Amino acid sequence: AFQETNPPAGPVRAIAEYERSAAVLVRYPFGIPMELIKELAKNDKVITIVASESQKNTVITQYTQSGVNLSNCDFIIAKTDSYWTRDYTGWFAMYDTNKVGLVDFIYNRPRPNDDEFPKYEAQYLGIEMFGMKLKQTGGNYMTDGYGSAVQSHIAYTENSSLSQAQVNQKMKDYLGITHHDVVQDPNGEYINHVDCWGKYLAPNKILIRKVPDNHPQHQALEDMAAYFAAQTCAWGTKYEVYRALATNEQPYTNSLILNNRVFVPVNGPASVDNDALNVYKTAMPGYEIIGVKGASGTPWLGTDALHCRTHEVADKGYLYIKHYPILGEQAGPDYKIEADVVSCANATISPVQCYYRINGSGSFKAADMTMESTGHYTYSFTGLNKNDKVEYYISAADNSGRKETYPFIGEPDPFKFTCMNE
Ligand SMILES: NC(=O)CC[C@H](N)C(=O)O
Ligand SMILES: [Cl-]
Ligand code: NA
Repeated sequence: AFQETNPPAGPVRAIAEYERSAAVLVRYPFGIPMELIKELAKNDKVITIVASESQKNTVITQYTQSGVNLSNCDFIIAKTDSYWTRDYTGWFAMYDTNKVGLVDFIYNRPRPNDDEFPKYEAQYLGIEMFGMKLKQTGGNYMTDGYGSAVQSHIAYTENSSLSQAQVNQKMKDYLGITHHDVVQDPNGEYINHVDCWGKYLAPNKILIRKVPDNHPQHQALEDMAAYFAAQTCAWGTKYEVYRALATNEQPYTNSLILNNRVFVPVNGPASVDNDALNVYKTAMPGYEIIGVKGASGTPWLGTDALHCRTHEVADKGYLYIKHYPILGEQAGPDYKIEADVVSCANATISPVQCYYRINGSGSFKAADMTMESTGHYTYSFTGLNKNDKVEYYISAADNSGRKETYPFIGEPDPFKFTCMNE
C-alpha cells in the first residue's frame, strides 16, 4: 500500500523548477541522448537510477565513451519500470522554516517500482519524505514557488473519491499550495500533462503552446494564454505570457530549467526551432538556452520529451531568498524593499546586499541590507526624485559557500520601478 504520512511541519512552500537545483535525476535504460547527459554533467550533478551494481558499471562505461564528466555523476540503486523520472520521482518543498523535504504520492500508472522509488531519493539526499495520498504525476505539476500550482483536470478526475476541497487541502498541507489551479487540459491528447502545453518560466512568466489557426486546439490554447495574461501573478503584476508555436506538434514547452540553463527539445524544422529558442531567450534574459536533439532510438514526442525524462533535485542546504519586488510605477513616498533569507545549510549568512542603479548611471552599486529581525532584511531607496528610474536585485551568500540572487539570474534581469512621488 501507499505509505501515507502526516504532512510536514509548517509553514510549507513548494520549490519551483527555476529555483536552485543541486542535481538532475535520470534513469537507465535510457530515454535521453548521451549528448544531453554530457551537457548536463558539464556544470551540474547528474544522478542516474540503475537497478544494480552491474548496471552502474555499464552506465559508467557508456558515459566514459561519450566524454561525460564522471566527477559530476552519481548513482542510486533501485528497481524502476521506466525512464519518466519527471512523473514518479518525489516533489520538493521547504518546511519547518529551514528544511527541504521530499513529497511522495501515488504514481498514476501501474508501475510499482517507479511508484516506490521516492524513498531511495530521500535516503540518497538525507532528507525527510512525506506521503501525500493523492494519485499524481510530476509531468502534470508545476509550482510558481509562491503557493500556486497548475495541473490538468486529471488531478481531480484520478482522485474522484475525494472532493475538490479535500484534494486542494492535501496540496496545501503537503506542498503549501494556496492556489491549486486545476484546469481542463487544452491539448486534446491522452496524457493530460501540463508540461505538454504550459510552463512557468519565472513567478511572473508563463509559456503557453500556440498552434496554427485551423488546428483543432487553437482556441483552447488561446483561451488558456488569455486566462493567464488577465490575472495577477505572485509579484503583483499580471503574468507575462509567452507563446511557443508548434507548427507540427513539436514539444517546445517540454523543457528543463536547471539553474541558469534551459534545455529545450528540438525536432525541426530548423527555423521553427530557432523561433522557439528565441522565445525562451527573450522570456529568460541571462539564461543559457540549449536546443537538444532527441536520441534516435527514443525520440522526442509531442506528448513526451525532455522535461518528461528528467527531474531537477532541490538543494538540501538551499540558501533561500523570499522577495516580493517593487515594480513599475511607485507612488511612494517611501521605496522600501524587504527580503527574507534562510540558510537550509544552517550556515551564517553574510552579506545580504541590494545591488542597484539609478537613472542608468554607471554600474550597479552594492548596499548592505539591514537585518531587522533574524532572516528579515530591508533596504530603503533614499534621495529619489519624481521620474527617477531604479534597477535593483538582491544578493546573499553564506558560510557554506552558497551564493544566490533574486531574481535567480541576478544582474542580467533586474527588477525595475519608477518613482512617482514629488
Ligand atoms: N511524461 C511522459 O511523457 C509519460 C509518457 C508515458 N508513455 C506515459 O503515458 O506514462
Ligand atoms: Cl478511485
Ligand atoms: Na510514489
